[PDB]
Amino acid sequence: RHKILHRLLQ
Amino acid sequence: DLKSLAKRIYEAYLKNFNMNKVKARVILSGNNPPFVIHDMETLCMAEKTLVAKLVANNKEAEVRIFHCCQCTSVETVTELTEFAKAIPGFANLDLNDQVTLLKYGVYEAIFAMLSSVMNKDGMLVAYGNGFITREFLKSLRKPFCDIMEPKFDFAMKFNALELDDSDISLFVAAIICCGDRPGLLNVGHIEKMQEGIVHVLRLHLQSNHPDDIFLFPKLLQKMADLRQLVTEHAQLVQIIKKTESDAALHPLLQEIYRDMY
Ligand SMILES: CCCCCCCCCCCCCCCC(=O)O
Repeated sequence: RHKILHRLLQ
Repeated sequence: DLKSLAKRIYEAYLKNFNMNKVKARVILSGNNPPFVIHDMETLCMAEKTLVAKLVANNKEAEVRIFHCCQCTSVETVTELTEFAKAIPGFANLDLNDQVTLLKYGVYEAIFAMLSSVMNKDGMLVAYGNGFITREFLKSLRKPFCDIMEPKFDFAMKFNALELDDSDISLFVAAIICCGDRPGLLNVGHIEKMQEGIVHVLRLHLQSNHPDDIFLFPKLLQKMADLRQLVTEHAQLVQIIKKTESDAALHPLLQEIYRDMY
């Protein structure tokens, strides 16, 4: 649901 | 031990945020002097010099300003994500919980740190190269004139606390590491991480501000004030989304606001 955040977190 | 945790968090803050309070104060005191935006003429001049691509073709001034607001927020969320990953303990968390903590914490942290580029007359923008006046923002048509004034009001009282970057970095870490966010999976572990950071903040304020014996509870209250400020801001952003077709919302910010409050 938060794909940009999840990407940023990696 | 805890002095070292405080220093690690301060170093992570200095590395990851493009603006800090020392940098801002050097600029606000008076190379690369800030261009003052106080009226429509100077807004359009500043746009041509500082965001040229945005005006090379145009939509109302208020919608262009709001686009620049969101671009700034997108950049600060990216900085906050890196800062968070450098917070001792954050990266051991479940990735789902990392997302949740950032989702609810970034705008509280944004408005806390915005105080560092604000004074009673205006605020620094565009990586320190513009200064937009508070009165000009008040002059915009509704609803856009209602975005920034509550943030200036928060900032004037926050800045009267006379925090420095070593305090603010711990305050921002405490904002992020908050165990009562909705939807957390491992509440107990997050509460223990929060207790650790808040303990470091408490000890740091005792050392760095021996003159203000209530500074730690003042800052706990500012955290609660920020949560309310963000709830209200999100409500305004929803009004803008629904009634202002030209004011598209950036996808990272849509993801953050969606199901937030
Ligand atoms: C010529 C550039 C003008 C830019 C003036 C506006 C920059 C303001 C930056 C702080 C914005 C804080 C409000 C955030 C809004 C949001 O993301 O929901």
